[PDB]
Amino acid sequence: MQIFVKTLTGKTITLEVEPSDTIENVKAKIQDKEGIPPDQQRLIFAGKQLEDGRTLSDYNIQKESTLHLVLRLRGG
Amino acid sequence: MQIFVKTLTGKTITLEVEPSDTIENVKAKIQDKEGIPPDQQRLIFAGKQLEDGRTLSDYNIQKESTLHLVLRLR
Amino acid sequence: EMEPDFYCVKWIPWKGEQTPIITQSTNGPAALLAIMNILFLQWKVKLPPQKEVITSDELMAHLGNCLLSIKPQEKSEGLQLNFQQNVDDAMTVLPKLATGLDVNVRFTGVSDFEYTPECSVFDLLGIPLYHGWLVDPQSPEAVRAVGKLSYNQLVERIITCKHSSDTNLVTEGLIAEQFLETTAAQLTYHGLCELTAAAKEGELSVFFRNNHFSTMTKHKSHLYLLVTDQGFLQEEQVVWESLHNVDGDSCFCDSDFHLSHSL
Ligand SMILES: [Cl-]
Ligand SMILES: [Cl-]
Ligand code: NA
Ligand code: NA
Ligand code: NA
Ligand code: NA
Repeated sequence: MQIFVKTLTGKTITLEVEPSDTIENVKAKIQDKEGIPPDQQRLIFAGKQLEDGRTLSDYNIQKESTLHLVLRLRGG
Repeated sequence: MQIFVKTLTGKTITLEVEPSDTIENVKAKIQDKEGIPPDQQRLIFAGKQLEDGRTLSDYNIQKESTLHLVLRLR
Repeated sequence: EMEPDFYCVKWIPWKGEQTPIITQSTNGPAALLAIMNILFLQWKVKLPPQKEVITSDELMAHLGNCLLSIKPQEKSEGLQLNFQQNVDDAMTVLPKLATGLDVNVRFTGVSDFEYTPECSVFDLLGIPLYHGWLVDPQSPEAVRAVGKLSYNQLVERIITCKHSSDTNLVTEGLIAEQFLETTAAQLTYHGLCELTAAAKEGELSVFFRNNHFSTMTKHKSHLYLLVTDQGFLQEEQVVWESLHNVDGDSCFCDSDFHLSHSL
């Protein structure tokens, strides 16, 4: 299954996942491609933040769905 | 767009850049204007070091911002 | 120095005494350094004279000791359960100070953040926590679109508005979006003005601007930020950076807030 992750800058990240994948898994994949730490990532879909312990299937995220990635404000 | 780079000697370097430019690119532009090798350059904005590999956009560096140029650690 | 766990110590002549401040080489420990530099400047934690290098572990240990030594203001034998809870949850977030501390600013006031354990670390130590990311009143649309929303709420709001049928919401989304783009470096002129008036003369505080934490003070009605970048380690005369505009064009000063130079 292939899904899309849009940032606020307009950039889009393509991901290869499975309905059984946890939100934590997806965040790990986002770290592999962008280097953003999972704990700074907040994923949004159909008006709700996606919780780490739930699956894509739990949120009814099917192929070619678009999620929105927003970052927490972290001062390094 | 235009940014400014202040040295500790008081000298100001004007640069033509884009938000998409990497910190590397900017250092190269400084090496075109002044004698200074990129690897001797350390760029700071609002008290924080700007790392090579990131963009101006990554650091929210808008037009007519002033960066500070000092000498590199490593 | 080069290693992430190590930090170069800078000795400066602060109020008649050789006093240490910690410099930063890489991104991540800004919050830890902002707090510890306050403690060092207040002489609440003290280092061996001419100590040159210091570790995250050390800084954490000093900070741990200070936090756990704080006493409740009520100073009453009864109750005080609320205080101990604060202490516990602050100790839990403490490691994040070294790697990157999350904050959720409110654009309504210089002290407005969502109250979280992260914020509680500053509260316990009696250290004010500030930002200058304030929506200007002069712009009515930004004040209504942004409202009382935190950064975290505003970004979701934008997503919703982007998808909404209601053309009023679409419009609000675009104004809020515009506000975040133009104020992306997270300090507005209105915020800088409000912060300059709010901050207390001689008081040390932490200032969150552009995904960074700084040690801030006010001297003769003017804001200053402690220079911590290790690029300035050898520059004894470069201690305080002036904060009188949003574009980064600052004046450097020595320990006593007198203009310095290298020419
Ligand atoms: Cl030592
Ligand atoms: Cl005052
Ligand atoms: Na979209
Ligand atoms: Na402004
Ligand atoms: Na103080
Ligand atoms: Na100056």
